[PDB]
Amino acid sequence: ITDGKIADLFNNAISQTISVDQVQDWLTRIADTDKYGTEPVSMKYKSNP
Amino acid sequence: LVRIPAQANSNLGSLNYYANIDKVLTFNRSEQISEIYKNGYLIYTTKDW
Amino acid sequence: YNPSTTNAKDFVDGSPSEFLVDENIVTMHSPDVEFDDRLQNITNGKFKL
Repeated sequence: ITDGKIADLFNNAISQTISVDQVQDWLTRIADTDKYGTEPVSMKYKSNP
Repeated sequence: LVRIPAQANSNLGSLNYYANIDKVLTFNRSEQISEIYKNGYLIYTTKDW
Repeated sequence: YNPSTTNAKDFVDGSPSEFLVDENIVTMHSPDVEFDDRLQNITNGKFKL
């Protein structure tokens, strides 16, 4: 977040977005377990008649 | 919730009003207002003991 | 804010947790509303002030 502009950055999520591994500065500073997600997702919802 | 109707001679819409507020206010840190706010909001104390 | 310099979002992002007063939208407080429950159900009542 460069200058406190977290609303514009939130708005432009389509463009200002990239995966953690593809960050060329973070090729050796991040462990393999802190850049890949490998846990389930809990799907829970109900409906009406 | 109370939607105040549109106010005449104003291109705005119908305003939205709350009197029961349950909010958490966060200080986003930036240098736009002054440089010293890149660390947070200051702490004010007496000049002497 | 000066629209030639900054957007509304970038301007508010310097202090998004700031409050302004508003005398253009007021809150009338009478004993009738609190004690007479018939005035707590008004919905878009055409009145003059």
